[PDB]
Amino acid sequence: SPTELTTLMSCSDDKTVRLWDLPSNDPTRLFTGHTDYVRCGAFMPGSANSNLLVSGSYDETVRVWDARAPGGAVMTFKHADPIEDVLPLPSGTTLLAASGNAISVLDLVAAKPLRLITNHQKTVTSLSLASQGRRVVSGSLDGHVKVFETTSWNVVAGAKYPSPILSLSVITAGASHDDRHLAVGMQSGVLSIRTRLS
Amino acid sequence: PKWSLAAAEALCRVFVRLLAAGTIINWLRDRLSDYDGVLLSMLQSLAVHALVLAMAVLKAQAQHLTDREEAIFPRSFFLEIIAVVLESPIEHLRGHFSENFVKKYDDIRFYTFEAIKHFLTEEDVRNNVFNLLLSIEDVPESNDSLENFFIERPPKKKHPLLSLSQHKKQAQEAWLAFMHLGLSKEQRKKVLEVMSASIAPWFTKPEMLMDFLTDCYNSGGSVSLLALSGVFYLIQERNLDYPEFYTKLYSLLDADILHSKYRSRFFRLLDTFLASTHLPAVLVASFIKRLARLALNAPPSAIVVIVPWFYNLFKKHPLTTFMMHRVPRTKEEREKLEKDGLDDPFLPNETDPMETRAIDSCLWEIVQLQSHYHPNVATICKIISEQFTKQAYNLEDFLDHSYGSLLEAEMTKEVKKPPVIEFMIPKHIFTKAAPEEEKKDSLLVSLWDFG
Amino acid sequence: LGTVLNQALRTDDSDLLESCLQTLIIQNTINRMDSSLAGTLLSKLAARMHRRPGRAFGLMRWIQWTLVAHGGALVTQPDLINRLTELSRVLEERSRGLSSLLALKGKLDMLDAQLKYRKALKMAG
Amino acid sequence: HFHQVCTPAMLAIARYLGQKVPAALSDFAVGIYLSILALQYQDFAKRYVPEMMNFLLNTLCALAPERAKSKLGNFPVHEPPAGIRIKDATNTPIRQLNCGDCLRKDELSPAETSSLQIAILSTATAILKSAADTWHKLPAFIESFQPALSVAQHLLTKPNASHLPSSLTSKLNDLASHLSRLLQLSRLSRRPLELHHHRPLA
Amino acid sequence: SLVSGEKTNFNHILRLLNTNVDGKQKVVYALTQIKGVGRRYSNLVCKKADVDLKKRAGELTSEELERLVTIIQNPLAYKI
Repeated sequence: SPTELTTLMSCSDDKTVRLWDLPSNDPTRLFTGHTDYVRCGAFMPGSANSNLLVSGSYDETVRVWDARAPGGAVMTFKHADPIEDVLPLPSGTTLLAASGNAISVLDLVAAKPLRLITNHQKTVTSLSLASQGRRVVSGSLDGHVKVFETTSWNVVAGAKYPSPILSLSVITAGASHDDRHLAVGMQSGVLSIRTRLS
Repeated sequence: PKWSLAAAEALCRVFVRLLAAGTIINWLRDRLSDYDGVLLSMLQSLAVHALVLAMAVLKAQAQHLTDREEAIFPRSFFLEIIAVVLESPIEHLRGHFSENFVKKYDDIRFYTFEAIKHFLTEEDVRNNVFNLLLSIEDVPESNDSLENFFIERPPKKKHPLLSLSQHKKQAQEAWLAFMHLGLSKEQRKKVLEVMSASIAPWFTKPEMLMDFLTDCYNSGGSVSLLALSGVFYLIQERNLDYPEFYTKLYSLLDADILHSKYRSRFFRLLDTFLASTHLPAVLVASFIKRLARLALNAPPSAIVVIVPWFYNLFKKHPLTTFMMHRVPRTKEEREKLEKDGLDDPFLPNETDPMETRAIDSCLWEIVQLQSHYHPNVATICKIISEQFTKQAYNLEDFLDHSYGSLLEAEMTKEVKKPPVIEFMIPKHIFTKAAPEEEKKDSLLVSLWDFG
Repeated sequence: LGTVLNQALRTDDSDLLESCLQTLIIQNTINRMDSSLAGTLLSKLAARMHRRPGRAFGLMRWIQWTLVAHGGALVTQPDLINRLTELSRVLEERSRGLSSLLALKGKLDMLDAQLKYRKALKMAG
Repeated sequence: HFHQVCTPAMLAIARYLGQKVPAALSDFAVGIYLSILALQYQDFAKRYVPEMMNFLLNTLCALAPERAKSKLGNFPVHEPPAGIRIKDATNTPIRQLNCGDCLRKDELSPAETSSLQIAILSTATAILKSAADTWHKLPAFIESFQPALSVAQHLLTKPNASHLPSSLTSKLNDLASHLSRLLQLSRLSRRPLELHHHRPLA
Repeated sequence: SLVSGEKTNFNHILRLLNTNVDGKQKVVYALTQIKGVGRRYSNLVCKKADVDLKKRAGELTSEELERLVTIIQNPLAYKI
C-alpha cells in the first residue's frame, strides 16, 4: 500500500485477492467475486480513496472494492477480453484497464466507461505512468511500446523492439521525478534499458 | 552410341586442356558453341555422364574464357541446360542432378534459382520444377557457413554469392514466380505440409506466405489443419498475428479432425498452444470439454493421444480439476440433485471458448470411455481415474500410433501363451428360432437371413 | 501481403511497412486492403513523399492503385480530406521545376550529344 | 479384459468400421454385419464401441432421403458418391439381409436397390435399439445418443416421410419414443463426478 | 494471449546415470546428490563443462546434460 507501510494486497490465481498486515500471520481481509484467474491489482492513490483496491481478472472483470465493507465489489466493469493490466491514475478518478487489443479508460466518480482505445495488434501487456503523471506508456505483445497523452488520449509516440515484450516501466531519478530511464522486459529474456540524462 | 559418348568425354578432355592452357580464335570459340549444341543433344539422349560432362565444360568456361580474374559463367547456356533437364521426363537424370549438383554447391543453388525464375516466367514441367524446389531442402546457416563453392569463391567480401541474404532472395524470387504462375491442389497440399520446415526459412521476407496462409487457413478444412503450422511459424518468427487466434482454434477443432491423418502435427502445435502461460482456466476447460466430447467418437489411436495430454493439462491448471471431483456443497443442492438429475451446463457448438460453460461440467465422457473395448485405452482412461503420481507424461511416447501399430503390437507379442475358450457352446449357431432349448437366439441370426 | 499491410497500418509500424512496400502483388495488396487503413496509408506515403524525394517509381504507383481501389472508400469516409490535401499541395511543390527544368535539359543535352558525336567519330578516327 | 485372439478380431472390426468411407451398398452391408458382430462381441460386458456408433449414424444419414443439412451429431458425415440413397419408393416392403449383398453389382435394378437400402435401414434401426438397450448405463449415454434421437427426428421430417415407407415410420417412432424414455431416465440418474475420494495413508 | 512458457517445466525429478532421482536444487548441489561426488569435485565438474553456477538443475539443455554425463563418466580424458 502506498500509504501504510505495513499493509499489502495480493491477487492470487484462484479466485481471491486479500489484504495482509505484515506482523500478522493471517489475511486482514479476504475478497472474492471473480470466477477465473485474477492477475492484476492496484491500490487507489489519492487522499479520499484511502482504502480502495482494483483488480482485473481473466474473467473480463475489473472490480474495485472498499476495504471497509468485506462483501462484494463496490463497482464492477465487464469487458469482452481477458483483462491483463490495470493502473489507476494518480488523480484518483480515472483508471486504465488493459484488456486484449485495446485499453479502456474508465471513470470511477460516475461508474461509466469513458473510452475504448485500440491501437495494438497482439494484446497489450503492461502499462506504466510517465513523465509527470502526464503520459501513459503501454507495452504490447506485438513488440510495441506506445506512449499516450492522458488528456485527449492520442497516440503520441512509440517504438518497436525486436521481441514481444512482457513488462515495461519508465523509472524516475529523484527530485521532481523526471523519468530517468525506461526498462522493458521481453519474451526472449533480455532486459532492454534505455537511459536519458539531463 | 557408346563410341559417341567416348568421343564426348575425349572432346571434353581436350577442351579443358586447351582452356586451362590458353583470325583463329573465332573458330576456336566456334568449337565451344557447336560443342554446346552437341552437348544439348547428348543431354536429350548416356544422359547422366553427359550432364557431368556439362558441369565440367561449365567449370572450364568459367575458369578461362576471359581476361579478368573473375570467373563469370554463362547464365544463358546454363539456362538452356536447366530448360532441357526440367523438360525432359527422365527421372534418373533429374535425381542425379538434384543429389550431386544442387544439394551440394552454393553457386549451383544460386544460379539455378535465378535460371528457374527466368525459365518459369517464360503442367508437367510445372510439376517437375516443383519436385526440384522441394528437393532443395536444407538452408545454410550463416555467411561463414556457406563455405563450399564449385567455382571461384569470390574475394570481394561483399559479393552476392557470399551474402546469405542474396541466396534467400533468389530462392524467394523463384518460389514467388512459381506461386504467381499458380500451383495445383496436390502441390498446395505438399507445400502446406513441408512449409514450416523447408520453405519459410528460405525466405528473406515470409510475409507473402503469411497472406497466402491466412487465406488457406480461413478457407477451412484439412488445408487449414495443415496451414496451422505455417501460421504458427510466422507468429513465432516475425510477429504477424491472427485476429482471434484461440477462438479460431476452438472452432477449428471439429468433428473429423481426430480421424484426419495429420493429427500428430496438429496435436504437437496444440500442445504448445495450450502449454503457453497466459491462458484462462475457463478457456482451457473449454478445450478439454470439447475434446472429450469428440473423444467420445475418436479412434483409439486418438484417445491414447488425448488422455495423457489431458493429464498434463490437469497437472498444470488445477482450476480445471473440478471437472473430475465436484462435491455439491449445500445440502439443498444435494437434495435438488437427488430430486432432479444434474444436467450438463456445457453448451456445445458455441463460438467462444471463453463463454462456453465448461467450468461446472465434468468428464462424464472420459469416465464412460474408461469402458473401451481395447485394454490399453481402458487402462489409460484409468490413469485419469486412479491417482496423480507421475508429474507429467511426454506426448512423444503416445503420438504417431495407428491401427497398424496396434496390429503389429498384438503380432509382436508372443505366439501363444496357453489361452482360454468358451465352454457350453450351443448347436444353434445359425438356427433362426430353436424353441426347444429356450436359450435366446444370437441377435446376429435374429436380424440376418441365412437362406 | 494483405494482412501484412493491414497489421502495419493499424499498428503504426514502420519497418514492417518497409518490408512489405519497399518492393501484380501490389494490386493484390490494394485489393485486399481495408478502408481506414488505406486512409492512414495515404497519410504515411505523404510523409515519405516529403521526407525523401528520390525514387517515385514505386510509391506513386502505390498511391495510384490505392486511389483506384479504395478511392470511393475515402468518399463515404469523408471527414479525413486533410489527408488528401496534405499531399495535394505536397505534389504541387513537386511540379515547380517542370516550369523551367525542361529547358535546362535541352540546353544540357546537346553538350551530352556533342560529346556523343565526337565519341561516335572516335572509333572511326 | 485382455485376450490373445479375441481382441485382435475386434480390433480388425474397429479398423474396418472407423475407416472406409462407404463406396457401395456392399460396403454398407458388410459394415452392418460387422456392427452387429461387434455388438455380440460386447454383450454382457458393457463396453463402448465408438466406431460402431459413428458408422451406424453415418449410414443412417448417408441413406439420404434428402440430405444431412446441418446439426446432426459430431460423427463424420460422409457423402454418398454414386447416388447411393433412397428414392420415391414407398411401396417396397422391408426384408432381411442376405449374404449375397456383400457382392458388388454395377448392374443392379432400381427395385432391388430400393429394397436392399430399406432393408439396411430397418436392420440398422434394430441394431440401434439393441445398442441402447445394452448401453442404458455408461453415463455418457446422453452425449452418445442425442445424435441418434436427432437423426431419427431428421428422418421423421416430412420431406423424408414422402419417400419413407410406413413400416420405417413405425420403427423410427418406436426408436424415438424408446430413446426419449432412456434419455429421460439417464437425465434423472446422471450424477456429478466424484472420483478423488482418497483414503490417506498411515 | 500466447507467451512461450518453454522453460517453466523444470520442477520435475530429473534422471541421471546412477540415481534416477535428481530434483531442482542447484547444479553443484545436484551433482553432490549424485552418488560418489564431493562438493569441490562437482565444482570442478561444472567449471570443466563451463556451465554457470548461477543456473539451476533443469534449466539445462540436453547436449549440456549429456556432456555433463560424459565428463562425470571419464574424469581423466578431461584434464584433471
